[PDB]
Amino acid sequence: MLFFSFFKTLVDQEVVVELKNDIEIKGTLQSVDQFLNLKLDNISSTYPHLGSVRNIFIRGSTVRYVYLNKNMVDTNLLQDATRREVM
Amino acid sequence: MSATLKDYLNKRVVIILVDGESLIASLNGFDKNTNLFLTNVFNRISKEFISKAQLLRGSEIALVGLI
Amino acid sequence: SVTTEFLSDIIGKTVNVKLASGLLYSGRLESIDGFMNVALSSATEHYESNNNKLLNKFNSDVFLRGTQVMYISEQ
Amino acid sequence: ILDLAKYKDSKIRVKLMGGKLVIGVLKGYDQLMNLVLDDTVEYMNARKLGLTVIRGTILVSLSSA
Amino acid sequence: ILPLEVIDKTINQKVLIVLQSNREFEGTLVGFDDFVNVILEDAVEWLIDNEKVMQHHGRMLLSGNNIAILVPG
Amino acid sequence: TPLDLLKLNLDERVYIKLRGARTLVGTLQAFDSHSNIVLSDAVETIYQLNNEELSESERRSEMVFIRGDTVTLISTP
Amino acid sequence: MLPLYLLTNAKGQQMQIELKNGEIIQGILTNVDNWMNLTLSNVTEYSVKLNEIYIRGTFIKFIKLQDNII
Repeated sequence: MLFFSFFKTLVDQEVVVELKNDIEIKGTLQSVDQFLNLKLDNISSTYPHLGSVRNIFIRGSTVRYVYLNKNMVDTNLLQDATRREVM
Repeated sequence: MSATLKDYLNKRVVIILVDGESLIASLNGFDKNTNLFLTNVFNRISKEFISKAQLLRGSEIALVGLI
Repeated sequence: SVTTEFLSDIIGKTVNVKLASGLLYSGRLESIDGFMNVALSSATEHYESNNNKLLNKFNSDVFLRGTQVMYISEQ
Repeated sequence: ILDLAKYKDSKIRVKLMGGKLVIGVLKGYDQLMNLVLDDTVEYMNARKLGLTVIRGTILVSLSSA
Repeated sequence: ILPLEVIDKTINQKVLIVLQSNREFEGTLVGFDDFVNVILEDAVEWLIDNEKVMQHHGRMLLSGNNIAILVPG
Repeated sequence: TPLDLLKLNLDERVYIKLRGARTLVGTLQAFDSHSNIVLSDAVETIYQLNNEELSESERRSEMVFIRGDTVTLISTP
Repeated sequence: MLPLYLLTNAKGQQMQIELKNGEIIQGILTNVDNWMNLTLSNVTEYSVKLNEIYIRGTFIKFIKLQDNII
């Protein structure tokens, strides 16, 4: 659940989502769930041909990368939290 | 907090599949694994009609946009 | 179980870990868990077979992902 | 939902995930859908494996032959 | 008869193990579990359709994830 | 145990192998049990073949979340 | 409604299933479990007639339902 917490930390933030299908999508992280599905608002090309769409829902198991900014993350907390998790 | 496809319910949507294909339909039901119940399904690369009512499995779905 | 006891008898042994891709890893096995994750030291990679052209050599321990591991053989 | 009991000692057709057709006579089974087949012939042309166990995990489809 | 009883039966015998791919393993069954992670002894690895990839010596933990068919002998 | 030995080199540069001729190198900010990864100052290397010739390509990001399913081998460069 | 609830309430209907290998299974739904594993009767299989066939839900791509399914 570590990364669910992490992703909850970037709500309202701009993110770049790279699909396993080579589709890239920039937009504002509105929502995450347990499977790491993402709901984005205000999406834009950084990309497929779509019509007029504002909100999307991505399936977690189909993402390769989410691009972030270093400003968006206290790496210290990330590491210490990662040290806590049990494997 | 959690993410629900609820805000898309009974509305027209775009689906992108994992094979990269595109669909247009109306979302009339979904589950946790994001299997979908869709109505008036149309392919976009051919604008060809596909189904009046079809059940689409979650594992095929990359993406759902509202339109 | 017999499979779990394999996993305490071969630790420190020289193993060939093959992945789904067919990529073969040979090393001394530092550690191993249940999900078939693996740690190896002095690991050499090859494709498919030990006697093929060496593709890489790792001066550090190598972590191998369980869900990728096809078998863990010993020599 | 499928009672394999009615397929016992019958020739069945079993499609495996990976593109692997297997034909044989059902001789046993469990609830995970692991099969025991006899006079087994696998197609991927064809060869005759004798008495085989099929994992239910990679079972994709079952019918009669 | 139960599938898992047939596999218990064939313990310490020759076994062919077929993956979902064009690759198999002949060897002597030494063990298995509920997930059918198999332990083989001196296994001969093949690519079919044939190539003898390897001749292993010792014990091999063959992951159950991709096992498709078990053939005693 | 191997996941704990990975805890060893946090904040240290690591070398990741993904599936599909991809490679990443970065400092390791956070990981878990499916080997979902966060990297800082990453650089991704894809190797492609165009017109039957090998061509590499680079890609750089400051902060990157990596889905675990594709990850093959994590080590140190 | 829910795709599973909708599916169970469609036993007896004729439908068309696409599998992941692209194969097509056409027939009348006799049963569903919670994993969307299916038994059909009156089965025709495209790329062959069968009496009954069992489909694993994880191997299903999509299911074309009857137009009169409301």
